[PDB]
Amino acid sequence: QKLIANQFNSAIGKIQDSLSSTASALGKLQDVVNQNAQALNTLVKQLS
Amino acid sequence: LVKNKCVNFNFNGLTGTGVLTESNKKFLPFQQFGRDIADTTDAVRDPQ
Repeated sequence: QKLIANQFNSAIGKIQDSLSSTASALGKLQDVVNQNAQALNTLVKQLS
Repeated sequence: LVKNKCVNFNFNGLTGTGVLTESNKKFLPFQQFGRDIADTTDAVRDPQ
């Protein structure tokens, strides 16, 4: 149980290090934000 | 001229409708109008 708890606690440590270092980790959400912002910017630019 | 109130307007034959206000847009001395992403007029220089 001490080993299993320490392995869990350490692996939740690695999640914070990944998310703090690697902004591209969220890339599947940033893709959806970028696609919707690009669709509106295309719609507004088409008024010109 | 009227400011901070919704008005219909015409500058030099450029008609529109909006709240006119003073601005911090640093027009270079040759520039007469400003434009936004749609080519809609964002700002104007007053001819008076």
